[PDB]
Amino acid sequence: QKVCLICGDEASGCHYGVLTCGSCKVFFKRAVEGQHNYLCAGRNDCIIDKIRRKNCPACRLRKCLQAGMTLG
Amino acid sequence: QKVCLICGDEASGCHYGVLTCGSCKVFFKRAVEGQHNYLCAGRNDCIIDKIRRKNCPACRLRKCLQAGMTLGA
DNA sequence: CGCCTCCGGGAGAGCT
DNA sequence: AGCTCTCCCGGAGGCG
Ligand SMILES: [Zn+2]
Ligand SMILES: [Zn+2]
Ligand SMILES: [Zn+2]
Ligand SMILES: [Zn+2]
Repeated sequence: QKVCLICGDEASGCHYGVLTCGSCKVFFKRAVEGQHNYLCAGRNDCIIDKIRRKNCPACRLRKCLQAGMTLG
Repeated sequence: QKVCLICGDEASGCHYGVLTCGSCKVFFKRAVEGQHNYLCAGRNDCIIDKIRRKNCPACRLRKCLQAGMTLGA
């Protein structure tokens, strides 16, 4: 069962308001809080799945917000 | 692995300075911050183990303080 | 990044 | 109507 609304990988539970895997949970916390510089080199449409997750952090962050993920 | 120095059930790790299970963890946090009104019907030496934890919160609370559990400020 | 261990705490069950 | 206890998630720090 257990599927992450962001990357399709196995979800470990509901994190920051959305059902996600472990890696997407910590990717998000780091994206908000830390020093980063993400820029899409595509059209802002990038496919986000387990194999291509690392390719476009900008699109990975975009999908997170659009699913309503947030901090405290 | 890992005993619980207070009730002996099974320890998940160290909580508030002492190696304890999860139920003692949350019992202690609540015993301090709450209106509690616990008192012993024994001689204040009651045995505290998994089967008897619920008998004497007063003594269970004393075992925590004797093991040095605290929060602070 | 992706994963781990460790500790704190909220909340909804369950038990008299 | 309180206590009690497991389940779940958040944050920090470490490591490959
Ligand atoms: Zn994911
Ligand atoms: Zn992109
Ligand atoms: Zn215990
Ligand atoms: Zn007693």
